Amino acid sequence: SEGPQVKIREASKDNVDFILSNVDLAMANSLRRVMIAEIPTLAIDSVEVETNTTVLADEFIAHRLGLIPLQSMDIEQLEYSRDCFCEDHCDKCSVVLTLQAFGESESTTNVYSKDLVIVSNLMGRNIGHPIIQDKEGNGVLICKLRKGQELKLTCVAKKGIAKEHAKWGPAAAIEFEYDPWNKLKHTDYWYEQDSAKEWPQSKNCEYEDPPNEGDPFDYKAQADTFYMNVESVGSIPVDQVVVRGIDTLQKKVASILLALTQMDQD
Amino acid sequence: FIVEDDESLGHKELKVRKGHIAKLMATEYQDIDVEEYTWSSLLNEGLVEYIDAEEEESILIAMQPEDLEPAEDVDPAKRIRVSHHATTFTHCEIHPSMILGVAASIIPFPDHNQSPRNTYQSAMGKQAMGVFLTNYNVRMDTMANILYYPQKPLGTTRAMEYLKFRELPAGQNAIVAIACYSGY
Amino acid sequence: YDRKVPSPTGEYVKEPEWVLETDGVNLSEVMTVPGIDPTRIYTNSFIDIMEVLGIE
Amino acid sequence: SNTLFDDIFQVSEVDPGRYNKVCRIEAASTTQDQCKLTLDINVELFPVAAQDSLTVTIASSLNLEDTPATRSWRPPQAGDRSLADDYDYVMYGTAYKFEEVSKDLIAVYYSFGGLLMRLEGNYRNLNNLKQENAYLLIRR
Amino acid sequence: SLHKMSMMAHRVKVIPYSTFRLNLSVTSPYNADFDGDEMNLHVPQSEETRAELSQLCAVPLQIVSPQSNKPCMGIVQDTLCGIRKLTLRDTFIELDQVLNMLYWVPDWDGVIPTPAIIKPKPLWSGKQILSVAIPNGIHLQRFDEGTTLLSPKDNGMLIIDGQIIFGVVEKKTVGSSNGGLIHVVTREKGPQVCAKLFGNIQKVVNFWLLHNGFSTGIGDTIADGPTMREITETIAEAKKKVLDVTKEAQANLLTAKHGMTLRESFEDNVVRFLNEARDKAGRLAEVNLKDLNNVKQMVMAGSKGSFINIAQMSACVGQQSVEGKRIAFGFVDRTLPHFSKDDYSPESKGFVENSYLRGLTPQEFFFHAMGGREGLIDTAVKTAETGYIQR
Amino acid sequence: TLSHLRRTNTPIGKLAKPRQLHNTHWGLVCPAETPEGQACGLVKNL
Amino acid sequence: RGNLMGKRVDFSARTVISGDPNLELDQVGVPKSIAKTLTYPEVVTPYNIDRLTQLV
Amino acid sequence: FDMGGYFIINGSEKVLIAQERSAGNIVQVFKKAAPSPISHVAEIRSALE
Amino acid sequence: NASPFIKRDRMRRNFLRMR
Amino acid sequence: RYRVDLLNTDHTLDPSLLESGSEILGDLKLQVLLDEEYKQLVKDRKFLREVFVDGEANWPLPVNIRRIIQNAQQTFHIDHTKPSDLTIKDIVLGVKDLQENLLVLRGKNEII
Amino acid sequence: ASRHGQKGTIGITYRREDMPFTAEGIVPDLIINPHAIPSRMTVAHLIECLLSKVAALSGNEGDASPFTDITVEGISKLLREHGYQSRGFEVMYNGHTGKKLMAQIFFGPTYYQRLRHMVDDKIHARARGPMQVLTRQPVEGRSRDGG
Amino acid sequence: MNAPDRFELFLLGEGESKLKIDPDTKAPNAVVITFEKEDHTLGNLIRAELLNDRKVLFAAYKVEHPFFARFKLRIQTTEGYDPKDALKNACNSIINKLGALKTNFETEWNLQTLA
Amino acid sequence: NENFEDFDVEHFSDEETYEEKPQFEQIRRKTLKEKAIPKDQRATTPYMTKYERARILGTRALQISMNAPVFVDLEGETDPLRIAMKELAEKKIPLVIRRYLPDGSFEDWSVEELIVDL
Amino acid sequence: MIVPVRCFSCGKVVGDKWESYLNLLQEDELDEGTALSRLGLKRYCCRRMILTHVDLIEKFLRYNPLEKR
Ligand SMILES: [Mg+2]
Ligand SMILES: [Zn+2]
Ligand SMILES: [Zn+2]
Repeated sequence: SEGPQVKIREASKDNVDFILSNVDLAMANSLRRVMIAEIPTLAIDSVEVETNTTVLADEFIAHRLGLIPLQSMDIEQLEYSRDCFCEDHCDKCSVVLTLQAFGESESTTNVYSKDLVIVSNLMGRNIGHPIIQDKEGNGVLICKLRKGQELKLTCVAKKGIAKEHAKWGPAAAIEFEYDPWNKLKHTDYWYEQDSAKEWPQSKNCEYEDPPNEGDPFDYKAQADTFYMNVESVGSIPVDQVVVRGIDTLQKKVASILLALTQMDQD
Repeated sequence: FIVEDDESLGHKELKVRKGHIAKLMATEYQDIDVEEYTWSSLLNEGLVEYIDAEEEESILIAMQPEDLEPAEDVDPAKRIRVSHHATTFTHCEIHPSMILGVAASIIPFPDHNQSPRNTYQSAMGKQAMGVFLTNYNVRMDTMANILYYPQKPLGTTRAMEYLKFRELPAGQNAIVAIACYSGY
Repeated sequence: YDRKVPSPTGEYVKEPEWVLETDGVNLSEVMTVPGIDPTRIYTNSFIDIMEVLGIE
Repeated sequence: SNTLFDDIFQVSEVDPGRYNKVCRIEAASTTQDQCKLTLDINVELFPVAAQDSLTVTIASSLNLEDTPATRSWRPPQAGDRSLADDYDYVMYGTAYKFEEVSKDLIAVYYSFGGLLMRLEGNYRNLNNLKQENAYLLIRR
Repeated sequence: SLHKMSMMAHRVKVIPYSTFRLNLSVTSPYNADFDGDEMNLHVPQSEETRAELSQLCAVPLQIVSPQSNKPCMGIVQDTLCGIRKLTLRDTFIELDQVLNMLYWVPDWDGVIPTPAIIKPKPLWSGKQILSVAIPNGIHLQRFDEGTTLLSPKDNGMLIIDGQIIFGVVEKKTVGSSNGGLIHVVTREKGPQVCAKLFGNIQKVVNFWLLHNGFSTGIGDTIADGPTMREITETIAEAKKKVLDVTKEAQANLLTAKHGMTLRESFEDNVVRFLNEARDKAGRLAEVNLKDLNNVKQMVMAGSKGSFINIAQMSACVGQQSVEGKRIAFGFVDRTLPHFSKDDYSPESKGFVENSYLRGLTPQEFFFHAMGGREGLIDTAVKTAETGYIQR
Repeated sequence: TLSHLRRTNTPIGKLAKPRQLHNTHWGLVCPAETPEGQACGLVKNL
Repeated sequence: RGNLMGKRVDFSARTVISGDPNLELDQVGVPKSIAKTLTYPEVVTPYNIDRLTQLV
Repeated sequence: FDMGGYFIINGSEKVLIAQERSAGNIVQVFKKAAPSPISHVAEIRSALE
Repeated sequence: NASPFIKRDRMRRNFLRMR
Repeated sequence: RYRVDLLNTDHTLDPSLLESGSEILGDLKLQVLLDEEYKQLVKDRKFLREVFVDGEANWPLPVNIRRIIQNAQQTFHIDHTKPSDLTIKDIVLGVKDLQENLLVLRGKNEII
Repeated sequence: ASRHGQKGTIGITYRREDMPFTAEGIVPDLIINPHAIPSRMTVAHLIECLLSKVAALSGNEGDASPFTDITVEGISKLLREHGYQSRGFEVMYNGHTGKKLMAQIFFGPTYYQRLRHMVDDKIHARARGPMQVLTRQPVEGRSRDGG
Repeated sequence: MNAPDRFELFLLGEGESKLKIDPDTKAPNAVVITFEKEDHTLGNLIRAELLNDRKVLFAAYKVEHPFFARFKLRIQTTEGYDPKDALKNACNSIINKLGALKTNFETEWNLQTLA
Repeated sequence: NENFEDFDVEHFSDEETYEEKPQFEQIRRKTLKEKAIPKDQRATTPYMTKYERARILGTRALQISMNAPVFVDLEGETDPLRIAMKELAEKKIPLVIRRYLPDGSFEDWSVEELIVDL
Repeated sequence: MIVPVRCFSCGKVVGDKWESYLNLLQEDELDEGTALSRLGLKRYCCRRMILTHVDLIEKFLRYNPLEKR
């Protein structure tokens, strides 16, 4: 098909690395920016503390539970709480969890994110599940208790974009490189003696031809053949990150389309 | 430290040897069953000695036992460290970095700074915010500031091992980029 | 010193001059000695200038 | 419109100097032994070495029609025809100095946004240059 | 508020955070840096008072200072640095960046400037883009040493008909100095045009340095092998000259200068020799560092730093002085208990031959601490005394 | 807390210069740890 | 010296500062809470009846 | 990690700063000013425990 | 050049091996 | 730099510098005005050399004349090739009247 | 504040998609002005940043004692061996447009301390308020809404 | 204290339109349009794709202040050509290109089977 | 209170340093009519000073603020200061200035005749 | 005091990676760098997250709770 072309280099459950050629600089940069910021994600938004006798502050645990990633495969079906018809929240516009933990052991009891349980009906969606990644089976370490301590609290998780807060970010780190051999001369390499010795070559340099040191600088050349690497946090699959960022850019330019057509007729 | 005549090596040499260092390490590791060997053993057996500002008038001290003590190609980046061209020392410094103060030992490489900047930090590390005591939950201090995630420094000093700074830090390892990005 | 003197050709020449610097201020009798120029003697202290040579 | 000055120059030396993109070249005309040029060259966009013959033309405009910057510049469209299609290094700049080296040697200075020219020669062919914005068209 | 340039009438722009925000140019008359400094705001309460505040104490009306008849405000700090890298000979700007740099000027005349590079590629030079911020009818001429109508060093400055002809823009052109662009514009066109010039140049240079980048690092303060070799040789030959002077005054054959004793002449000769040693080593260090070196770019821009900062950071700290002399003999006949009696060598009386990047020996670290304590106490006493003198 | 418990203080009507760092201060007081206020140099830390 | 030459005044604010290179030279950025606290009496004229009525 | 070394007075932690004084029973010589009629002054700050 | 690291855990293992 | 002689050849004025230059050589009243202007300039030079013993050329003064001259040169398109339309009498009269047109103290008595 | 007297307030806060980034995706925590380094001649900030970068890569905490035989060349060689540039520079990219920064940026971890002078404890405003009992003038202090 | 709402970076306010057109008299056939409630993400893309059109003589954007989520975009086109139509064609091409990106990335991931 | 090492100078506090160093007619008379100098020997500058300009804009802005009859045709301007600037620009403001001499005599000047150059 | 859930710079979850790191150091006799590399923290921004964290709650939890049921 005519347009941008993709060639994958590596794939994983939470890691993708591809090559994006035949595309402008601004499209790749805007894709990276919506991939960081504009992707909707389900994460804990409000915390209602029932009983806390732990050594940590209540708002400490509230902020931590806010930053815990949650599964958001069906987050497009969920509705914004601001745009919903509720007073505060409902099952159509939120996911309600509870966390209950006691120190019944003599040793320290580690409260993990697997102890989060869903108490509201999901109606068959696939959201609200805390993400487990390591081979131990336990989740993210929420808190620690000793014998005689209690932690009972209730979380209400809504959807939001990462512009509002970093708890709603599914992107984590995004590697973005173009023209690894400096053939467009967008960087003047700092050096002490030689610019070719003190600067190590990147990983991507094997995917482009080295300069011949005799050919002149190409002035008509533009920037393409980007190297992208997305490392998903676990909330959504790593390729769903890319396709949802593309969909979000579709919706943003479509909103511009709708506004321009609305003022065109008036 | 004490420098003896040390006729075995034919020149001036410190009284402390590797055996006393090994005994100190053995006691330091048993504390964390052997014979106890503490600072009183060094003080009572003539290995170390207390020198005040009176006796510093009429003695002669050396920087390191490995350079200024024995009789005498150089690294192009290492500093010029003079050996004073004279071997008649009666005392040796235990370590020069113990001339600093407590909050001035927090500075990574204080000798690689202009001295007013070291003074500004050493009066500014008191102004830092971090965990002060481990029982902050039960203390009714008038004002108290506690960092959520205090991290021990990456570039640390040996001197802050004994100041318990890695146990009770006062800052975070922030990824610093030295750049003029937007003019803010 | 290297003073600036009006040259006979019209320029300003950097002419050397042997000038005496004296520790201790006195102007009642120092300016009256022969062999010096008393029309250009300057004192670091202006109090003695005011009390000896003029308020202006 | 019409070409204000046209000549060919052989460069004697190219001075790279303390810059990494602009080199200062000194050139002498083969036709006239009394007219020469000093010119700043962006050597990336126009690689010039020593002992190279360059056709140098100072002009007042690019359109072949006669002259009637007060007009906005635009990117060149497809199919546009001008004198710049005949040359490999096209410059726009302002004349700022006309000095008399001798009784017959006139020297004109030009500034292309910070790139410098002195062009000296007899006034019989350099009298067309005046206090106006001019283009500099170079070909190899 | 030691002078009238620090009581100044601004216009409110309501911003949604918790700090006073103000233009970077006016931080020089305020004597303000944002290391925790606070400032005060006073609101007029009548039409007469607000009107005289806007027509007397306003910011554009006080660009030139009556203290020294030079503009107290100027393009300073990194906006001074970026304007050096914008208007170099090497700097050419592509179309997609030229259009945004022209749009950032609010009083842009709306016509696209014709490129200084027509073909093979349409490129604008940085001087041409900066000339859009300068209003028309402003003409400035200045020549540095060895500056002609041709400019190999490209020093000097020539502004003709609101266009920059040649010359990089540095502290001598937009900085707080007489004969610069600021003074000419505010005395020929008016205060409002000069304030708009401040805004336009800061916008253009900040946007260009945003999309271009600037930094400094540890590698900017290190010289290569041979340069540090001759710096060490310079320090060694200075030590040899001081040993020669020590032997000559030790043989009692060194004459005494007029008005001073033997020891005063000895200390004066030693101090002069080590100071010229530091100056020569620092000059070699400054010569060695390249154009990609960033401290050199900063010092050449005049924004921050100096020659002596590179001299201390790269080659040699120099002699550390307490009360105008070398390190005094606090002990009996010696500075520290790590030297022998009666040592007049430079390293035993306060010469720090090792640079900052090579570290400091403990003795020279203590000597440098003594010098820093000198500086701090002198600064505090000077500030208190001059405050009382001002009142 | 450590620098406060290991602090010293020196009272300032004398003709000396107590605000300076003396040569005999080596290894007994900190070469660079003083307040920047009016008690600069007067308050020394061990 | 403490109540006549220098006195505490009303209609004033004080806070820390940060640079803002997108402001004009003669412009200062005032916080919104400081704007809500500080007051300026503008009288009611026929020229600004509607603006002052809306602000009330 | 608390080290002691302070008093608790009225619920507030108080620390005694070490006061620096001149040494006792040490003879010291100083030079007075030129207009003073005394060339040198030798004094001892005699103290006993 | 010397190693600019504080690795006393390996020193602890080496000294416990020595004992 | 300053001496112009209409009766001699060593310090003569070039006739190409102005329109009325060819026939202006050999005049008397204009030579009287030129001699008066040169005497005034010489007296001013002697006064400056008396005031400034070091003879420093740069001093703080009110109006930057050079910027006004440059503004005129670029505003009225001075190419320094066309001869000027000025008479020397007009220049002398304008310079003489400009000093009278500068009023600092507005009193109309002798001492003011 | 740094550990070298390099104090300063927050100028502005950028989100990640605006603030620049390296080719490894590492967006810095904190951007400081270059001009603060050489005027103060603070070199230990730079060496601390280099040593902390080497310490983070190698996993062993770095010794930064004053008078040891640790130089910039050894730390530079270690950082080169760990696969980065020898002097600590990284080729980063503008956040707003994605274009490479022309100058390379010194980059790495550095221990910073938060100081107690929060802006919330220092902001002050007063239109009218309580006057003193003595001089009928506005009171002392920001807690009492003084002038 | 004075910190604005973190959702006030992406919710349109009351009585404020998504776009604001303003026909600029400063240059002929030129318009300045204020995008409300975006950042550099849309601005860089719209700038580049307007530059890709051959009938747009001038096209640039600027963010007036990083605090306020809004930015202005000035477009000047050839005579007889509406800059609104230039924006319309540019954003249509943007949809086309990144929809091709969507389809190509999806079909390549359907080619990959090592997950 | 607080304990900060951030050195903040106490301002207007020089008394610390003060305590450190404490040891070291013919023409006009009475209220007659010779104070009012007539127009034919006014010795003051006919150019309105910046202080005079500032108080004229302030006073006219305050009068327009208190609903004075505006002597100029407005183009929809609402702020009093800009209306005062417009009034002084085309000289429709009916105020006069008493330039006070040090001896008590004064000279009147209409702002209509005062040249506004700044 | 306990390990942060996310790296502040990049945002990769490291709250579940602390007890694994302590397990690798405690019984496998590993160096810190290799154990950090085996957990998938290849960027130094995540490496200073786990390497530089001090476990303060091991000193906090030794106190008796204020309210005991
Ligand atoms: Mg400050
Ligand atoms: Zn709902
Ligand atoms: Zn990370």
